[PDB]
Amino acid sequence: HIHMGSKKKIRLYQFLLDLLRSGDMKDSIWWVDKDKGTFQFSSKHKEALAHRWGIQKGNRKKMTYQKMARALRNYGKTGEVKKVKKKLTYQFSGEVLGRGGLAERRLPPH
Repeated sequence: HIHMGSKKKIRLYQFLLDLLRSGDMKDSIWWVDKDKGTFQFSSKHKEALAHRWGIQKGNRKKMTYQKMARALRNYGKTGEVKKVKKKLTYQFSGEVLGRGGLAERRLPPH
């Protein structure tokens, strides 16, 4: 939405870290712990956050909490975003906390 001067690529882990730092109010995702880098997802707003991204992507395809969770969990083996024993809590690695932006790299479908 809204025509842009240049094209950009983002993907799921980038969006949730960017969400807080965007200048929008941190209602859907908030910080647990500034040094640990645990972030807490708000229980009420899980569908709304996923729906906003889904309608940002387009009319045709839905995106929902499960669909996001299956994709989000899959980062854990690489270790960029790590799960906690509380499902709605993840913590983020040094590289993702340190640097934010855009990149293009190939990946298989989920």
